[PDB]
Amino acid sequence: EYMRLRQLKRFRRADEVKSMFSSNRQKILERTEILNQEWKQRRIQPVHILTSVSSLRGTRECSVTSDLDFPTQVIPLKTLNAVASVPIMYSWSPLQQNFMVEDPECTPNIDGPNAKSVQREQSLHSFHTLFCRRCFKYDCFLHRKCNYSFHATTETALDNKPCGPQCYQHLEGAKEFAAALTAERIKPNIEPPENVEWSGAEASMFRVLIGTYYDNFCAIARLIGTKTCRQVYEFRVKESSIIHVYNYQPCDHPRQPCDSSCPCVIAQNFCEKFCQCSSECQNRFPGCRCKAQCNTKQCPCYLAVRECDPDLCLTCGAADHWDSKNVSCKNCSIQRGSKKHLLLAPSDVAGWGIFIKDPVQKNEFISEYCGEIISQDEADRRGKVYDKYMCSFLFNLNNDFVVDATRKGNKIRFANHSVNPNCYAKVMMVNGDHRIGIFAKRAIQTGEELFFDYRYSQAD
Amino acid sequence: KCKYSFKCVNSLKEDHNQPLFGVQFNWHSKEGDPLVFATVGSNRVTLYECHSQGEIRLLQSYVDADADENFYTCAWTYDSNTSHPLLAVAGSRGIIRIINPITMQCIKHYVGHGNAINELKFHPRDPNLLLSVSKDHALRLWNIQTDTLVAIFGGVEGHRDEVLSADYDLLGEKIMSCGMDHSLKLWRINSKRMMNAIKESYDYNPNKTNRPFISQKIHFPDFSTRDIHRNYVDCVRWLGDLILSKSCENAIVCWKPGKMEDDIDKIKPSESNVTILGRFDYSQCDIWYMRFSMDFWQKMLALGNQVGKLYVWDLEVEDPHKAKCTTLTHHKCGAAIRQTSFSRDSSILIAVCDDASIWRWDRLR
Amino acid sequence: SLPRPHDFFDAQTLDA
Amino acid sequence: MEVDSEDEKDPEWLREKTITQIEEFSDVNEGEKEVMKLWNLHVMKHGFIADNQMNHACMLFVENYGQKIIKKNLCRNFMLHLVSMHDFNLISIMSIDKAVTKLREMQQKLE
Ligand SMILES: [Zn+2]
Ligand SMILES: [Zn+2]
Ligand SMILES: [Zn+2]
Ligand SMILES: [Zn+2]
Ligand SMILES: [Zn+2]
Ligand SMILES: [Zn+2]
Ligand SMILES: [Zn+2]
Repeated sequence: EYMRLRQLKRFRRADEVKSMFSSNRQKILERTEILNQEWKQRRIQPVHILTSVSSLRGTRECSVTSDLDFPTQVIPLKTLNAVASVPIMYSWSPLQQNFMVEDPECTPNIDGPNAKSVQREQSLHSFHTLFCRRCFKYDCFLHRKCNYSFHATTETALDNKPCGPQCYQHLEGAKEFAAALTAERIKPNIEPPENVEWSGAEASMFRVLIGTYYDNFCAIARLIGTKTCRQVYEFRVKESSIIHVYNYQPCDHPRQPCDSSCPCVIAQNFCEKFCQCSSECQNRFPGCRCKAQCNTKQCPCYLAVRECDPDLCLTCGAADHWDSKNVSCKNCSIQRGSKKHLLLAPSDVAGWGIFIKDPVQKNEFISEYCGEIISQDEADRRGKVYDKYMCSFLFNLNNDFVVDATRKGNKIRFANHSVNPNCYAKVMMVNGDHRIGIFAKRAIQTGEELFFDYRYSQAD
Repeated sequence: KCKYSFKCVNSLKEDHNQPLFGVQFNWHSKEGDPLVFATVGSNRVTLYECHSQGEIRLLQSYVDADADENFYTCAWTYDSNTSHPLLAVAGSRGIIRIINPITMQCIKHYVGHGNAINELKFHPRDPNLLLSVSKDHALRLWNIQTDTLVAIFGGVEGHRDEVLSADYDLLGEKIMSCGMDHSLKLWRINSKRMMNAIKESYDYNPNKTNRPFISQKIHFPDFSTRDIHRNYVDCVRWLGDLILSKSCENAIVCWKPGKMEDDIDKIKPSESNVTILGRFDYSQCDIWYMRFSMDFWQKMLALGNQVGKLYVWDLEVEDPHKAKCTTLTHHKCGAAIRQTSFSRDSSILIAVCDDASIWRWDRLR
Repeated sequence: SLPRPHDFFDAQTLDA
Repeated sequence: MEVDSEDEKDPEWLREKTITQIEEFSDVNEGEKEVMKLWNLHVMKHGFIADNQMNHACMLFVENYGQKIIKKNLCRNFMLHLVSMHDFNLISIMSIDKAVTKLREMQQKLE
């Protein structure tokens, strides 16, 4: 019964393994034949293995006391020169922006011959589910939010006359029909329509484009394939006949003030451009109108420990000349990505140290302490793993965010410590995101080993 | 039961009296040239040459006790330009020293490892490619001919812990690397990028260009697995087209990648169900950092034991692993053998204990 | 503190 | 010591991981996966954070990838993706028209 079937399966498997072993044996037999042929292709210089000399330099000689009955052999110890060692470290992943480490199925594609019509949750389901308006990325790793979406789920003039070819509105008695149909969604089209086959892909594309464009017909005909505008009106008629500082989390609620009922208010944070609330929202941060350099406590962004959003602060300089060096506003250099070059050398205190090649003045950006975002609990586990070998790189960014740059960081992770540091750390919220910026405490001259007070961080 | 029968000839000792890890025979020596091998220990490496008629002798002994150094591997090789045998040694600090016993002078020293180098192996097609499984949670491929770091295997999804040892295929088509992260990922050298980088390093010169050598970091291996060995795996090999990896599970499991029918060379990178065939099982061999080695013809596979016993495996016969083979015992074997090595011809094999006390055997033939 | 970098003297010439 | 910055906005392993994650989707279409990978790789490699330049971002696709879109014949997927941003603001109808016209030359150039 079952035992017999198991025995038969075992016999078949044994035959299979024997057969594969034999076949690989034949292949490896040919390969080892050519290998031994290559081995016998060329000889080698006769290694006499002469017993060196008899104390050529008059140094210590070897004592090879053979355990078996043989005389002890003596050979001078030919000492070899030594080489400079190197402090220990592990491999690391280069990086320049933060990385949040994680802690009937669908419709067919219009591409290809196989296409149809499907508008259950409209025809736009794949490109609307995975999205991130902040970084413009599909299923991004920077903003690993809840992502409630899952499983890939206006006035204009009338186009009178037949624009190019025959237009829909130029047809005798159809514009008023379109107007009446639009009004009801809260002479006229009496002529019989044409009969042209419409494919599923064309139907879906026309439906989506009309839903997003509405009354316009010449343009939709231009962007569609064939699709005579009169036929467009015909389908339009027929379809109706058929039927403690946190990052700025955006809020979407049109015609709704943000006051005691908004997550931005609950977090004591201003609504940013990504927020979809009313343009006259109470919590909206007014763009500071600095003349330049945004480095005085005068600017509300500077006074409240914040950077400058290019959408709000226009004349401050945080938006103009995006593709350039650090902007005039000195409160937006973290977002721009411009920093100072750091070098690596054996530290004069212990281990390795980051040695800046250029001098940095008082309160100046040096580099961003990037890494991988992990929650406080994941920060605890990662820090324990790193401290297993007694070298931690954990740093605090926000209340519930911690940057750890052991497995993935930059050259700024090799920061030494003293009671009198030459540098200090200050976190600034850039474009609704928190990014640590390293600042020099005093006028640092060229090429010295840097410092940073560990007492500021969680790991002191 | 096997058709092999070895007999011991003679032994010797060392001046330093320290554990000996790296040991191989000079398989590159052809007929006529007397057989030689090498052994390590403390900061003083020792060579030897034992003739026939049960006699042993010593030829050289190099000490490097200027610092608190230590030796781990004694990978054998040769230089094509000079046709002289070479012996590369590394460990402790992590400097790859290439001794030249003929001239008794150092040749090359290599720096760049984050910790002690644990294993060394050479490419069958190119004698200038030495694989260093460094302890800095990575593995490295050096090109001795041009003195460059050809490829740095490891990254986002590679060598979460220290890589102990990595072997080569029968023709070196694919590379597997046992490690301390329970990983047995097969960092294949079959991609076109690896061949292009090897050619570039062949025609590369650090003096010619100001920029450093553009190494290739293989963050993602072409195949990986974490469930074959419950603990960390220290030894790996390529029994034909199958895998001869070994861990602290006192068995060298002979498994194959993928299913029972799919080709290994065409296995998809996303495969997650390998199949096991058989394993050579023994006892009292639960210590770590030990190396095993077969012969040139793969018919004799040997592994050392800490008690002192020696094993030789007959794999030229048909079918997967079976039978019981033969166990070799020595009259003066009390310590732990760290590496066993046959000769190219099935006549001579020597085991080395943790006192640099080589015991050489000679087969009846 | 950082130990002595390396004894450049006496590495090999002590015996000579 | 000249530059040797060894800092990169889009490292190679980042691109490989993005490609793997895109191609590892379970409920996406082949053309959808291709265009999604293209856009995600473009965004990671360019690091666009400016909101207004997001509109200009829709133009950047034409600047470099036009030959690839012509060869792969991914006009419909690109048009659908380009349409699928008005729900989150940014761009406009004029930008959609400009991008469609710009790509239309490539397909017509092949035609
Ligand atoms: Zn995002
Ligand atoms: Zn709100
Ligand atoms: Zn608001
Ligand atoms: Zn808001
Ligand atoms: Zn400003
Ligand atoms: Zn300001
Ligand atoms: Zn401002």
